[PDB]
Amino acid sequence: VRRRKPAVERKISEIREEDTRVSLIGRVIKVDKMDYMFWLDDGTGVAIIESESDLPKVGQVVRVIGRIIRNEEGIHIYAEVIQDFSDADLEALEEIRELERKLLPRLEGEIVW
Amino acid sequence: TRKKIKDIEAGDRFVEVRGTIAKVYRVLTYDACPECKKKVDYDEGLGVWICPEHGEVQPIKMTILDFGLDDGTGYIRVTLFGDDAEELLGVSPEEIAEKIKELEESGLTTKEAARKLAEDEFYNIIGREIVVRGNVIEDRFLGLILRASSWEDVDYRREIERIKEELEKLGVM
Amino acid sequence: KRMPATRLYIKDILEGYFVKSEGDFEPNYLITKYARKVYRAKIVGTVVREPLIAEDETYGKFQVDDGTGVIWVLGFRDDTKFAKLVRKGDLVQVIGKIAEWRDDKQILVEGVSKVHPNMWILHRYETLKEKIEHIKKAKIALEIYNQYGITAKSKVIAKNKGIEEELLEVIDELYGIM
DNA sequence: TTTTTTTTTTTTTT
Ligand SMILES: [Ca+2]
Ligand SMILES: [Ca+2]
Ligand SMILES: [Ca+2]
Ligand SMILES: [Ca+2]
Ligand SMILES: [Ca+2]
Ligand SMILES: [Zn+2]
Repeated sequence: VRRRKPAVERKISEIREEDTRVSLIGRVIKVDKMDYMFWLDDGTGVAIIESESDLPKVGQVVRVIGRIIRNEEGIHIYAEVIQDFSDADLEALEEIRELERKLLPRLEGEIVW
Repeated sequence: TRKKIKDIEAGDRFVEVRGTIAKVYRVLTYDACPECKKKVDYDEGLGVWICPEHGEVQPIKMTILDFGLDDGTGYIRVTLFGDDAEELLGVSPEEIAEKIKELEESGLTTKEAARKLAEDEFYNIIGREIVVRGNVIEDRFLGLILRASSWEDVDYRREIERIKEELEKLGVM
Repeated sequence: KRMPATRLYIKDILEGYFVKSEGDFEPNYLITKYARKVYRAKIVGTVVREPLIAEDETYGKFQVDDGTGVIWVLGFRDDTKFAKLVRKGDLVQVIGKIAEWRDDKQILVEGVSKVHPNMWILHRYETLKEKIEHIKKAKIALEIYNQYGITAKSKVIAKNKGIEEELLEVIDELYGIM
């Protein structure tokens, strides 16, 4: 039963070898309309996002959910979902990511039946 | 003043509740007096619209929206009127009146047509997070009904700050 | 009475224990690993696949991913309309009843609507706050249950510590299931 | 400040 693996939230610089589906959030810096690819910069790195149909605009803040593709040319993301994150408070998002990282493992470990 | 639905009582005044639209009971329009906003009666003998308080008046279409709201701690019925209801529904009262007329012509009463239009056309509004402000009246069988004076979109930064305050009380920050 | 919709991670729903009420009018509910009795679920995630509408329009379904898990959301008969509202990629908030089919928990759509990215952030903040609040209360209630069980004395002690009487029953029920 | 008055429940899926 190959159930859909939830998209693992990561930073471009923190992508792991074992990751197969990721959620990245960044700003578009370059769009290639002929090869349907775009360059996403999150502050921690730049990822080449291969899109099938939806191409964002340059300078737009977007959230990408995609599968990681590992080849001889490097690591590119085959985009599945591209959402407009232009009015998103990334400062608040970063703060909640740190809170979950710290508190979630402690909450699970509090179970003493 | 921000109050959780679990803390709401009958007769509550100026309560602010942030929650999710959970159910749509009825969507309908009625002819109202432009001054007192009360239901006007059409006199077939004189061909005019009569308001019990202001007499012969030019009627305006008033929208009524009855729905439910959930905040995670409780559930409350909500009613919006006119411009507030039209703003949330995104449809003009004249267009709603036309749809109610079509349903009534098919053999439905005003009550039946209002429930049907809410389920068939305004079901898209369900699942939306909003902030409602109003007074709580207690219906003898329907329970607590929040008569919302206004509604507005959620200010996410304001809400996040409230949650941070609660986290500080729990010893997180 | 209409019990509240609990804001939860999809993982907490998936790992829970579904309870099918034997009565034809009793609502079904779920008990999470943290002893939380849940009648309705309130989740925020992304629609990952283009909805599935049966040709005969008997059912409509769509998939929601929140980062902690993936769940199916179902609408039957005319309720198929809910699935038609969404599209692949939409960031949405879903409210509905928890259901279990083929030992896989799912959500019977009561409402689904597109949300702003800041709503997803607010959802995560609220979900974590509620989780911490509940765990701390359930930890104290578990100590009361292990010492006294479900007695008239333990119910008085639970009320004094801000714990609902229902919480002790949930712990007992979870112990019976496990 | 308003119209009209009966709350909520299950089960159905290639
Ligand atoms: Ca794409
Ligand atoms: Ca009062
Ligand atoms: Ca108004
Ligand atoms: Ca107003
Ligand atoms: Ca329904
Ligand atoms: Zn008048």
